[PDB]
Amino acid sequence: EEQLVESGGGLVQPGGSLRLSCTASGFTLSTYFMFWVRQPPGKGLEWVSGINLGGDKTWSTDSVKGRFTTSKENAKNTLYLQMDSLRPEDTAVYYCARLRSQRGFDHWGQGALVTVSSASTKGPSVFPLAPSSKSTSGGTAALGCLVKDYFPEPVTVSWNSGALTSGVHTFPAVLQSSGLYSLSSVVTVPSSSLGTQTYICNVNHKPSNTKVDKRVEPKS
Amino acid sequence: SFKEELDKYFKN
Amino acid sequence: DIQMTQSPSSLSASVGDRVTFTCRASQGVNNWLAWYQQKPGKAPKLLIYRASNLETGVPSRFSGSGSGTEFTLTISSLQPEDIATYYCQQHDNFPYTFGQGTKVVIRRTVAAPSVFIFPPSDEQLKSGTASVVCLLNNFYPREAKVQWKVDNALQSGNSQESVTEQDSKDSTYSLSSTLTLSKADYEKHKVYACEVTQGTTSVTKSFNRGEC
Repeated sequence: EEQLVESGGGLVQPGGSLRLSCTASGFTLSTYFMFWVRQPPGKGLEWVSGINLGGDKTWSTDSVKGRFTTSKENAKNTLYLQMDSLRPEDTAVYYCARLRSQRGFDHWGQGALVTVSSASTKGPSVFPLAPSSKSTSGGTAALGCLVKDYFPEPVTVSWNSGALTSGVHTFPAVLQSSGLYSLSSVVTVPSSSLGTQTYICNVNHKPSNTKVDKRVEPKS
Repeated sequence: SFKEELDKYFKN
Repeated sequence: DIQMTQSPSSLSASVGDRVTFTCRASQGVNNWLAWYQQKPGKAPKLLIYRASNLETGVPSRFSGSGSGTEFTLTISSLQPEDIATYYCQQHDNFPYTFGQGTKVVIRRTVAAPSVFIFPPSDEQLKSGTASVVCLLNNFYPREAKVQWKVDNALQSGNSQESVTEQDSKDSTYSLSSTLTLSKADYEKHKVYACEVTQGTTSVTKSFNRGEC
């Protein structure tokens, strides 16, 4: 039941502002102290801020003191983080964390990615990867989708609207020399199924508000 | 005041 | 302030082996210490509270002990779902300082990579570029040599490799080697192959441009 949901992630120019919201759907959010913690890419955890029961007292580390403010609304059960004058060091995945009295940090959010850059949003380009001639050369065959030249992250990929989940490998994104991320998502399927079932890769890029459903069917 | 309240919260 | 130092910084053990992580404190913290587990990308999960006790949901193979300076987290039977980073965090006095973290990697039987090769799509060919993909699936260890041979010619500088995390069920890896190549340069050659060398094995998957 106890679940924390986060919203507000996106792309912000340096020096801009952004408001993050964390809603508690399981408990009162009143009797618990709350915290904001970010994780930069390839870097460990870093506690950022904390708010008490009534929101009368707040804490924030010296690195982000003055720029970040933390508030709460117990009527709406939502913890708010106002970020001002962003810097490239603030590009990180932000989490809202609960704190039981005697336990520690129990429940976290799913994470909202915040990217601070002067670049512009770029939608993904989805291409099929469906050999059929060299691929009948084996029992299991590979069907894939290549997601090229998108920015920023994240981009999620599913198969058959989530109906296919066994054997999927969605590779991590590589930054590439052009500054645009790219990845590939490949699944293994029986070759005899290449003519009966139709596989579609569903690529979602929320920063660009783009959703591409590519039917990856065999070649000629 | 934050640390005092937080420690009291953690004890009880 | 208190400083938490973990040991070891990383570990490699096989399935079923018992593992032990030590967390040393710069001063006395009584029993106010917790152990958290965090998978790559996902949020940390509370494992041990009050240095000895088990949270609801976590499996029974996790333990805990420690007096005032040396705390210990033990996993009795290591499982493929336990690939993560485990960190100790104090709670006696704010700020709650955490340890540097301990990475866990499973050591498993060597598996031959299932290797496929993917020609560029005509839709991408319209754009003026062409990506030829080599996929390595379900192999151990991660170390492998992927060479791109175009008309029996070693290609350098046009290759970019992506590596998945260790699987949570069979602890195998997957590689994706992409060869980006200009359409004009792509039309001057016919046979494209990728060669994967793990040990004494050297598998090569090829295709002729224009088949079917």
